[PDB]
Amino acid sequence: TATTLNTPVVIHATQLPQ
Amino acid sequence: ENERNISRLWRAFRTVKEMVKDRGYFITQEEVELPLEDFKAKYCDSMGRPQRKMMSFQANPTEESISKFPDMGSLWVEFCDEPSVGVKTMKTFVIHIQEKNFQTGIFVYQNNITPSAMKLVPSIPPATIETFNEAALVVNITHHELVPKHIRLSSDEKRELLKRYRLKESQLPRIQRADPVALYLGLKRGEVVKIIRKSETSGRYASYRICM
Amino acid sequence: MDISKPVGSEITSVDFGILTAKEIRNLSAKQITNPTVLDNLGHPVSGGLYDLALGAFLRNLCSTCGLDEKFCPGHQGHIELPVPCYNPLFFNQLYIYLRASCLFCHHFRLKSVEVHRYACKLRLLQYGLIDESYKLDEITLSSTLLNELKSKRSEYVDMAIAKALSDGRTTERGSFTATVNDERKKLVHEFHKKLLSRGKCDNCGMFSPKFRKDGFTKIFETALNEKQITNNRVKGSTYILSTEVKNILDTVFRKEQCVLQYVFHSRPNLSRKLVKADSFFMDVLVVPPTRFRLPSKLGEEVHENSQNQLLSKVLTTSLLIRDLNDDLSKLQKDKVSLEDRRVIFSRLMNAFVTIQNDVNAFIDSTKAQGVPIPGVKQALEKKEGLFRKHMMGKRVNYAARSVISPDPNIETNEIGVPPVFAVKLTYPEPVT
Amino acid sequence: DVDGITSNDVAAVLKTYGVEAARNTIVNEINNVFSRYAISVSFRHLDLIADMMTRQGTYLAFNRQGMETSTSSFMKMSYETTCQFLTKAVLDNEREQLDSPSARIVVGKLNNVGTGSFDVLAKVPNA
Amino acid sequence: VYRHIKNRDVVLMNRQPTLHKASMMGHKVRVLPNEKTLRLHYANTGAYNADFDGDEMNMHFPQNENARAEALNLANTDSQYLTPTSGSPVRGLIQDHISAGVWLTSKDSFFTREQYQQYIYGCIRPEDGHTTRSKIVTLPPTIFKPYPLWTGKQIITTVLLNVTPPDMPGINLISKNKIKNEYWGKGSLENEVLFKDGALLCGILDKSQYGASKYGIVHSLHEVYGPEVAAKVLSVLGRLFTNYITATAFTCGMDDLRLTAEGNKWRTDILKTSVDTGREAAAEVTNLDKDTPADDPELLKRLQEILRDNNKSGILDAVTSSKVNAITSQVVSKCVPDGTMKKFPCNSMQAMALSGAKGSNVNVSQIMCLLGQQALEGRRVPVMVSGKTLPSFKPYETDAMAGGYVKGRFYSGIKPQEYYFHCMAGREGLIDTAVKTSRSGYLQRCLTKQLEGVHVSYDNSIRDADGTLVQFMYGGDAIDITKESHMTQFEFCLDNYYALLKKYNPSALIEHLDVESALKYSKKTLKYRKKHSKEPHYKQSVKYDPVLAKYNPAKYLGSVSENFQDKLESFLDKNSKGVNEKKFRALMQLKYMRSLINPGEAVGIIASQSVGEPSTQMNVTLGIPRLREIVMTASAAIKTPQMTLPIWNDVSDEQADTFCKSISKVLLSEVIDKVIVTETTGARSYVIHMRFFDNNEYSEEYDVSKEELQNVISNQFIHLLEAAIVKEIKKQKR
Amino acid sequence: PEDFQQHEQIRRKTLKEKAIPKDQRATTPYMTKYERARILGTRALQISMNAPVFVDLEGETDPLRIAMKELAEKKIPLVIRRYLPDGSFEDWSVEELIVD
Amino acid sequence: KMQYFLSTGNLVSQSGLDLQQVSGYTVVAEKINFYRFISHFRMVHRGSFFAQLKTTT
Amino acid sequence: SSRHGQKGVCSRKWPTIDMPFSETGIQPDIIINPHAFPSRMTIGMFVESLAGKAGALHGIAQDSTPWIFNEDDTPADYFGEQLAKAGYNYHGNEPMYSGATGEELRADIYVGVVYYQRLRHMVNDKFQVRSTGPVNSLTMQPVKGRKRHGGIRVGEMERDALIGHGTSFLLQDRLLNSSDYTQASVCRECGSILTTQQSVPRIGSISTVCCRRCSMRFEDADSQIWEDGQGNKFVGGNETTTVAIPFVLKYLDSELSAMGIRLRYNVEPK
DNA sequence: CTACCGATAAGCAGATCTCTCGATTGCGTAT
DNA sequence: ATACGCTCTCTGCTTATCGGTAG
RNA sequence: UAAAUCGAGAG
Ligand SMILES: [Zn+2]
Ligand SMILES: [Zn+2]
Ligand SMILES: [Zn+2]
Repeated sequence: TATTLNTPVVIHATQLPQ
Repeated sequence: ENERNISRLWRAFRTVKEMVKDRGYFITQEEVELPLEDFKAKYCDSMGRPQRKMMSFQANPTEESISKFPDMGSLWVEFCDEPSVGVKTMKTFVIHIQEKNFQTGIFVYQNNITPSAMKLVPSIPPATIETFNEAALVVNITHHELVPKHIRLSSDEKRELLKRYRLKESQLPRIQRADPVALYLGLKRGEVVKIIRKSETSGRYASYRICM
Repeated sequence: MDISKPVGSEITSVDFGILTAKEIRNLSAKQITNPTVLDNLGHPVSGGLYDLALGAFLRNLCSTCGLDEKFCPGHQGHIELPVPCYNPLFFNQLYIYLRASCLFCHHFRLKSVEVHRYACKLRLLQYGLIDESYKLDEITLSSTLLNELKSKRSEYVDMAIAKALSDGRTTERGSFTATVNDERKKLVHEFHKKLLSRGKCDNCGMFSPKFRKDGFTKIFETALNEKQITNNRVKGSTYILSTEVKNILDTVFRKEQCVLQYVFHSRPNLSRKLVKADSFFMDVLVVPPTRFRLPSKLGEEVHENSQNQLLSKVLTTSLLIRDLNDDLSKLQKDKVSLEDRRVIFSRLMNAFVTIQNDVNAFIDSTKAQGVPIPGVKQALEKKEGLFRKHMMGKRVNYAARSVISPDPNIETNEIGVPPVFAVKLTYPEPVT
Repeated sequence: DVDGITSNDVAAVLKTYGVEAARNTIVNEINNVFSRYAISVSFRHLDLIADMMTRQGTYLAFNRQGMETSTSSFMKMSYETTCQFLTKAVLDNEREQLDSPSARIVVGKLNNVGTGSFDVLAKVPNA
Repeated sequence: VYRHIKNRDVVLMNRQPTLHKASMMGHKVRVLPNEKTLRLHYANTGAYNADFDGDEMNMHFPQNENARAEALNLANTDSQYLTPTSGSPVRGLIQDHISAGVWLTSKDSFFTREQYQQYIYGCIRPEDGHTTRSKIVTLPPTIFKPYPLWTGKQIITTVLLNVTPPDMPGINLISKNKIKNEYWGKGSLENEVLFKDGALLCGILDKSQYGASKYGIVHSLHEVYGPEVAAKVLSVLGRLFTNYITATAFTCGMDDLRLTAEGNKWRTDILKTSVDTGREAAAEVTNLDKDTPADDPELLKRLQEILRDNNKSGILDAVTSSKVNAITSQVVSKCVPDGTMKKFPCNSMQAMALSGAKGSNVNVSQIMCLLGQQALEGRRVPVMVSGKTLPSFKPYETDAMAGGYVKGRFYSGIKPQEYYFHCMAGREGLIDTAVKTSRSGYLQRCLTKQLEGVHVSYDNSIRDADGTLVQFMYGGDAIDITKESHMTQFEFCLDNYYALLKKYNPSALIEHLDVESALKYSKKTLKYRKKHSKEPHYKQSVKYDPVLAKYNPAKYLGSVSENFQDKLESFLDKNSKGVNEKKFRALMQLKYMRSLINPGEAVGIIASQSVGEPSTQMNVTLGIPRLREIVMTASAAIKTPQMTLPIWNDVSDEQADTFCKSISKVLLSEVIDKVIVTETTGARSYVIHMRFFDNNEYSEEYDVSKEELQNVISNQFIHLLEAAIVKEIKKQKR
Repeated sequence: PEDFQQHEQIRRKTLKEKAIPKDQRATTPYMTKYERARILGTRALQISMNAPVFVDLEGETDPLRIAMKELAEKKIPLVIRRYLPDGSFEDWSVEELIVD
Repeated sequence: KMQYFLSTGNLVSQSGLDLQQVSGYTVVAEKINFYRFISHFRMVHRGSFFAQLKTTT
Repeated sequence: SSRHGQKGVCSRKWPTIDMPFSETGIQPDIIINPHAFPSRMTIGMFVESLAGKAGALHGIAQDSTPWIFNEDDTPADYFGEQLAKAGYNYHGNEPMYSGATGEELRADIYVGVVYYQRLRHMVNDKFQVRSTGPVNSLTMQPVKGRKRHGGIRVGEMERDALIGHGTSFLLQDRLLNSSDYTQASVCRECGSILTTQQSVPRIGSISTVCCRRCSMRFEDADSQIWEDGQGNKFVGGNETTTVAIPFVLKYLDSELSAMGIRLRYNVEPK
């Protein structure tokens, strides 16, 4: 639960929602 | 005892010619290998007292120097017959450099340069002026056993060096701008001297020191 | 370390800076006001050094994160010092800057042109252009020529920086090597030495009183001489409070921002934060989390932490000076007797000096007065400190120590271990 | 023979014969101290030590004053006089990239020497 | 699973103080069933500086595979055969095995078939991987009739044959050992060790062969067969000598310490001649002629004058020390090994002192001949105010024994005065030992703190942690110190050409290299250097740089340093010897390519350790304080500056002695015999009479004439005198 | 969303400049002792975590021995990123390098 | 106070005596052996001030 | 030890059948290497062995006060004549046989009777092994002391030796991985180690990690709202990530913030 | 005559490997 | 029975003050 | 459970 083996380290949006 | 002064001046003149020749300007070995009696005949009057106005001379870059360093200009070597350097002599020397448009002129004094005269050395860019005591040139430092061969690199070879090792100008080993060899070669801040160092374990190998 | 617990992030670099008084007031979970650590029945009294908002303490859940002693990381509080007090670390440079200042025009006693020249040289050194720094000195040829000289120097510096950046050499974050660091240190030393060598200001030529630091905790300024007083007319000993020093240096730093942007920054200041004289004054102390101030115990013998003693002394002095301030404030609305004002003001000055000495003792033991309790500095400086004793050399797990005996029939690359070590020492083998 | 005047003083030779002569003098003087005791130490170590002492064109020592100029604040702090170096690093707002071997220990990172002088990449077969 | 430590785990062993990196190694774990001590092989004691006098050390257990591979490959104890300080080995059998091999490799060592085979199997067990061929191969006996006998040299030969890998030639080494041929009788050649085709054919195996010593059998095996084979050979030799000592024991006793009747007679006759040494030395120092009786009043007066001075008594204690040491040397030369009752190899004291197993020649000299002069900080025994060196000696006694010359020996004991002097010497030794350790740690700390970041980069240049360049190439040749031991051992590499060719193997290293460009550039540079290099160094214009500057030595075969190339050419020229010079030069160039220092090497740490750790063993400043001047302080104000001046062959020593007097300073006080001040007050008067030495005296000693002295007095002396007088009056007006 | 894309493009372009192309690498063709040691250590760590194995385990239980066996046969799927002091780097697969 | 002096070795005097050192004046009679015990009554110290010294004369 | 400074630890308790045995049937209870005497020069031990054997044979005691013998009457002569009058040889050697092979040794063996002392330095007082155990409170490193199950110290002089080997992972395993390794949360934007904290969720929510410094008090400002035990509601400060550091780093950051110094750590993946 | 550039005499700071045991830990009024 | 205030250094740098220049 | 100081030791 909430580990680097489960959740992404960093998540960023590349483009605006479409 | 005046013979001792004559001999010291002869040695200083020889070392100044050697310095000019090493800097890349055209000086023939006839001038360098000057016998003492020939020097006395050429530069001492009937009384035998040398005059330092005739010792001043001019030098021009060689063909190879112009090929390698295109930016070089004429050099003017001045001796001061006066036992001291004042404001009058230094400013006159600067104006003499300017009016003939010399790219570099090196000053040789006898005892000391007045601090009011020392203010005019960096006065006129780009033509730099260098100061050398006569007593500091009686023996050529570069002829010493411990000192290696210093060869100032051209801009293209400096590019090649800083490209091969992927360096900034500052990451190189530094040689002080006021240490005797840098004054000898006439190093201006920024350019690299290659040093051919004789090693106890590897023989000849090349180092590089930038002047800053 | 557990190889089955990867860490996705990594620290790439660290940078040093002053912890401003505004931010600590925001990060803090609680401030401490009562210099009593724990009340009767052994419970930690709220608002004291051991507060449940500063971390779980002795089987009491932390009031901040709600976690027990094992899982509470700890939280930092602060002390609202009644007056700004000198930071003992920065006191020497603050004393350098206080001298060589013109109280009238709020500039340095050195002329503005030379100061601008040094600022340009320092900014050139920020990008590693040590070559151009000396070429800047070759620009020297009343009151309007100096402005043109400054404009041309600024243009030359900008041109050099732009060319060097564009000529594949430097990026936005500058080049910082050892040699450029040495040149910057030499230039800044010459700058500071030159500031200390002045007679009077060169923008309004009035003499300024000569300060004198007797020791820490006190700065004494001599009065202006009679003959020097005359010039302040023709151009138209004493103790000094910490607030007056702060105001003087705040005004000076506000005036000379363009020059101190390059004395307090070795690299391009991308954040564009102004350099403030408040950085030299610790208006608010920061108390560490109680996890780092726990009391020592040996059976019955229980002793409180020394840092707690220093902070309690600071709080006691703070309450004393606050009481004196209230006593003055009541008379401010209705003044009765100036002699009572005299004695209360003498007590207030003594309180100022005492609280400054308390701060000095809390940070640096050798800067205290009146064997003593070590400060924060004394915990890091020498051997048995924190760098040489707990960072460069640590104590380790899974290690044994024993007296050796010789053994042939050992393969000269082997070590013969006892059965006890073979039973205690272990290796984590993942099952496959 | 004025061209062969070698001197025990490793600073006057720097003053009159420049940097490299001083470096050679450093090597030779740090050599014959081991020659008296008949101790074999290769000139490769002595050469590096001399080159490090004279890297700035001057005669630097191995002490706090000699190390006064360096990019890594953690090294100078950990050596001695931690608080003076800390004040100098915080007033200059210095930022260190954790490149010294001592700097990476404070933060807890893999070293930049030997096995830490490179990275390891996996070749995953499927894009 | 947090499993227990096993036999396949590695462990980091360290013993404080960790002066050099070899004092912290990685060992493969073997767990023993009995006792609570860390059991360590004897060869590891060389690097840890560890005895078994209750010494303790630390075992660390790495907890991940990354630190496992480091200790098994980088901190591995097999990789630590050669110390990086100078490339000398620091591993080998120490004390019992050396004497065991001196006995075993003697000519008297004959072993029957059962003994030979049992000795061979006692160390090369072919089930622990000790041998290669899966079957212990033996040798035909040296003697076939009357009955089969082998030899100890054959035991060594078959040990090497079993440990050395097959499909490879045997070792070929011509070396020497520590025992002179005169200790084996007339016509012996056992001082020269000769391995041919992997067979010991001559000489004795010694400390210089197996042990921390260069160019021995173990060093050669390490260089030719690799480090693992050398470690295996060390283990096998240790087991072999252990099993030989358990069946053929070694002992030392009181019989080994005795001299014959003639030896004692020689010693007494020589020592009787020392009854006049001290008096003669004193007469020399006191300038009395000779034969002067010890109680000559003038001699006593001048001896008392000498004692009161720390410099004159410093030469008295140096002149007498030389004579008594000469007497000691005569005694030792005469009385060993000639005067010994038991001779080498039977005399085990000499057996283990000559072979290097333990002790020295001075130890056996003290045991058997005399202790000799006792030196207190370079001087003799201190003297009381009364002039007595001890209560039992009359004041200013001109005796060698009075000054601290012990004629006794540890075999027959020493007299109470000699006992006291020896106690002084031993106490001084202990004080120096205690003070030396504390005097060296700070130097290594200072060096390590700054040099810790310096390392070799993948540009093959070495530079600091933040990137600042320090050197362009390690030493100018990029050669590892621990891999250049046999680079210039050209005859050794020739004699083992095929063995080295099996490992270097150029046939597999051609697809990933450039072979001809570096060789061509080297040829050009060598030709130009030979054409030039008769003129001074400043005149030589550098048209061609050394090949290391342009071509990477790790990527271009033939790019080697100029010294190595010149030595290789000289070797290939001097002697012409199925190996031709072309293949040999190719092999040597490939060996140079493989002898380079790897990028990432902690070169600065290694240099700091190699300057600090050897500093533990430690008119002009000399020793560790001198280092303190150079590295730690960089003192421009050197304590004792000196300057060296060459001399033209034209000048003569008569001129030379006078030139040194024309530069040396001469104070005015050096010529004044005396000063007389005649003060008569009532204005104050003074007659400052100055009486000089005779003009012929100072005009010769200092070459100072009357005119120069008088001018100095008129101009310099009186000005300083008046200034000092005015200053004193000014400061005395209070 | 747009600031992050600019940051990503800047970082990827700066990394692309650092990478020395495969035909310009001038470092040693051999594998250094440190490189071999860390290759073995990392491969052993991977194998210990149920990584696919490209060699036959002749009754071996030590992951480090499995890594050594794969290194002998040059079946290790790893890449060494050698770093120059400037920050530019070179990529060498284990197959390209030659041990000792 | 005499018991304190014996049990700590500190010499607490408002008017310091002619002696130099101020601590380490009493030693525990270890009584590990009889040699160890009898040695305590025949050993004389130069003074603990000389223990913190660089010279060895 | 003996009375001549020949100290040494026991290595193996040699079974009596494996010990060398003499012509009289006895085997020694102490074996001391002959390679200890030549460099130490403890001839007193040799002559004491001689005198002890002579006295035990004759049932007497020999005085050994120094300076009773001379260079004329060497003690070797005196005790050798005493040994010879009892049958044994003049030099104190005895013919012994190896207890393993059973054959006679190459030469006679020097054996006698000497006085041996047992020193008070046992191994049970000196051996120590730690896998895990108690830790120091403010550094989370192993404690000091054998009696407290504390770890041993890897100081700077071992740190530089580990650097010299080039073993970077050994240095990380000693100094970091197994001394005070911890995974601390760092605020990615403010770059501070100790300014982060957990959250006190509602019943049904999940406690996350938030930063005091990089958050706004909700009064001055529903997926960014977090609360602490005190109840003061905050918004933001949700940009934090785990980083592996020593705990002494956190302690140093705290002590530095006590000085007014702020350390900002830049994490790589942003 | 007066202000800048050094040039010493004097003052001041930090500083000169690991490990194991035991023993003590303050007094001085004020209430 | 009991609580709160305290007499034998090595290397520099850094400071104060003394002359000379030239302004 | 802690810390100094003193004292005693080991390599
Ligand atoms: Zn909490
Ligand atoms: Zn003003
Ligand atoms: Zn934050």
